[PDB]
Amino acid sequence: VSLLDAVDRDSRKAETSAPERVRQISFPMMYFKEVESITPDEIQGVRQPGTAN
Amino acid sequence: AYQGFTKLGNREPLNDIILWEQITPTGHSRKEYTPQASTEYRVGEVLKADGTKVQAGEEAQADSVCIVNFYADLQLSYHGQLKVVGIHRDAELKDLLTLEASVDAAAVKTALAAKGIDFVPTGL
Repeated sequence: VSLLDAVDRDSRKAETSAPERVRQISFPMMYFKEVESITPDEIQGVRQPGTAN
Repeated sequence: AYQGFTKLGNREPLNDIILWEQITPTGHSRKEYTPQASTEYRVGEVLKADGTKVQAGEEAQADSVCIVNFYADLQLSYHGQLKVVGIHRDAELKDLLTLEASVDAAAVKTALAAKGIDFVPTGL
């Protein structure tokens, strides 16, 4: 919006405001994945670090 | 009085010569001129493109008819406006033109007619 400007009363002139604006946008997304597995080879004959037997 | 009589002057002409006009949100037939210094303006006078009154020998340069009373000393029009206003195209007006000395009315009327301005005969 702007400021009006004075006009002569007998001239009957006038001013007008401009229209508005509209637009659109879009977004992608991020994907994450993780993988793990357990095997018996990690259990057999493995001493617990905090103990002796 | 000293001479036996005293006169306080007549009333200035009122703006009533307009009979038809292109009524528009923005003034379609009305233009505004910057007043000339020390120049008195009265309804019915003919103005050139620069606001100076038409004089003999250049009736072909008539541009518009003044419809505002302007006072030079106040530098202000009646109703207190800062500019002069005149009809410059596409209107019908009463035949009450005010012309300077030796100005040919027919030439002025023909020149204005080219702009779509018509004058209605006025009775006594």
